[PDB]
Amino acid sequence: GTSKLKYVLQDARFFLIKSNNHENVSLAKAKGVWSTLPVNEKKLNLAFRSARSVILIFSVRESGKFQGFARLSSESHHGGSPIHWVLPAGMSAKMLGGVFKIDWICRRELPFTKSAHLTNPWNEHKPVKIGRDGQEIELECGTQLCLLFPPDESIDLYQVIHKM
Ligand SMILES: Cc1[nH]c(=O)nc(-c2ccccc2)c1[N+](=O)[O-]
Repeated sequence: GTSKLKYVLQDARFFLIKSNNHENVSLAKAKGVWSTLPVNEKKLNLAFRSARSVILIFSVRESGKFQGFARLSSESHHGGSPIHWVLPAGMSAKMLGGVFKIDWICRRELPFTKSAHLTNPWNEHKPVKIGRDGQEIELECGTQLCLLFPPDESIDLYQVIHKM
């Protein structure tokens, strides 16, 4: 069912993560990590101290879908094992901030066609699929969007709850 999920999402904060390629989301799903540019890193560290759960919702551009969502389990840190992100043209790994540890809650995809009824008050009430990398999603919109995903029966939320 969906009860433990609703418990994890209670009073959470939600951020949209836009990636240019599937490889970076695959690395994030395998390694339980994400790294963002410093502008977003500062927002996510502030958010992590501010709320009981901070949720990242991932979408690969041109895919027409979200690829899943995850919960920050740490503030960002530096000096860990290198991660071979696939960067946009002209970019270098040094442009990134630190690395956040994340616990995946759903590794399943959700097509944008299923979230067309959801708009984000923090982005001019544009459909929730629309937003820059790092756009915050308001609480109610973010909760309903997460509840739309197919349940990921491979994940035990008992473990996630046991870090809140
Ligand atoms: C994974 C990730 N996350 C992020 O917030 N930003 C980027 C990016 C964008 C331009 C230059 C360097 C990085 C990457 N990336 O590996 O392409």
